[PDB]
Amino acid sequence: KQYIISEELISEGKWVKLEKTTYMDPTGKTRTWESVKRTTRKQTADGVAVIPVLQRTLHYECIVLVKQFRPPMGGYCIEFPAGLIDDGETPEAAALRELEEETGYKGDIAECSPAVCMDPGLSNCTIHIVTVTINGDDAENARPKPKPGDGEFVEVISLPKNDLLQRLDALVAEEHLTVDARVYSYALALKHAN
Amino acid sequence: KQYIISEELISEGKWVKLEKTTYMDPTGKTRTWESVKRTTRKEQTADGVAVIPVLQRTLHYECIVLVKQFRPPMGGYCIEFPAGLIDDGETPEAAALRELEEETGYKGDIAECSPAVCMDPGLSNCTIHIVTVTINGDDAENARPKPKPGDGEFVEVISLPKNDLLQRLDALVAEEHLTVDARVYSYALALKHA
Ligand SMILES: O=c1[nH]cnc2cc(F)ccc12
Ligand SMILES: O=c1[nH]cnc2cc(F)ccc12
Ligand SMILES: [Cl-]
Ligand SMILES: [Mg+2]
Ligand SMILES: [Mg+2]
Ligand SMILES: [Mg+2]
Ligand SMILES: [Mg+2]
Repeated sequence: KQYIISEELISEGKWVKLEKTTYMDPTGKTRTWESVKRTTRKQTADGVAVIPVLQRTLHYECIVLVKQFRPPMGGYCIEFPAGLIDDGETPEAAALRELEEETGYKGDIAECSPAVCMDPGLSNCTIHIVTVTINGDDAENARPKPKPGDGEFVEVISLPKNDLLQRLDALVAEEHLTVDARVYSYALALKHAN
Repeated sequence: KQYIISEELISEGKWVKLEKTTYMDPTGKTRTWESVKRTTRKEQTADGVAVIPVLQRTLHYECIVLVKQFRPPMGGYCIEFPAGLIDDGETPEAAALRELEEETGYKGDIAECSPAVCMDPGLSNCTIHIVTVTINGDDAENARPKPKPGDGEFVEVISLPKNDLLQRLDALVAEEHLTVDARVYSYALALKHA
């Protein structure tokens, strides 16, 4: 019933562009929307986010998260390990690569979402959410070696799965961080499943 | 270590602007970033709210109430938590209850309110409160609920059982061209993982 008529480039950076979108509302009235897109999509999605489940015998299961300075936020954020999918990279392969670069952990794919939208009122940006298990007991995950690309500075924070939401709330109240909306959504559902 | 040095406006729309962010990296070196922000954030603790609406009725499984809308930036229909921007002077809780009634017809009860969480912190400074709300589906107020949609708002209500949310979203993605929101998908994954 609704569809795009035209897109007008407003401003194109190296990484991000601003468009005015003309679309038909369901009444047959023509309307405009200010929209953001990345310049980097070629891919099933722009990015991957990894839900990394660190499994060590006789330990609580942990979710592995990363803490980074985010220039748009002007502060530190707690997030699932994540990055843009390389030209000709599979979402699964991008997930294991990003997980290893950001955490040093070597993981196994459990499941992979279809492309899901990040902020569909603002942007066309999409990701694959890739569930990965990490055998914390294997030699390769003993002293995990993180491989940061140029300009990437990442701290690893592993939090117990069974208490994730209370642990995230404590970090926010203590360390003045911003928790990622997908991390918080996952944490909430772990509590609401009961 | 890291902080913002300057924010240079590149392009300002009515709703969305693009900025050149100069920040200090932790090596002590000056770097830049292309950052998106909204034009609409005054004193609000966040841009917006997203509502996790748990529809509770005697001798029914709990449902998660979702909305389906055309999203110009995506060029298609999206399944999301009910959501909108926080009005100047409005609490996150009032915005959540108001957006839920406007988009679904349901009159909710506040359960929980997150801190401000980041929508896509590599791209934008955009934040929301995630507000958990219960809906007493047994109350006559919530019997034949009519969406009161705003000018240019066209919303379909989709209520899915919490106990089968991920499978029901997967069946919707199979049967038509539609994107699930990353927060809905993250919430549905955690319900499975718990
Ligand atoms: O043009 C828009 N772009 C992004 N977000 C919006 C949010 C609104 F509420 C109205 C218009 C826009
Ligand atoms: O300046 C940037 N803005 C948004 N996203 C990015 C993603 C990159 F991988 C590198 C730079 C940027
Ligand atoms: Cl798992
Ligand atoms: Mg990353
Ligand atoms: Mg990277
Ligand atoms: Mg809305
Ligand atoms: Mg609305």
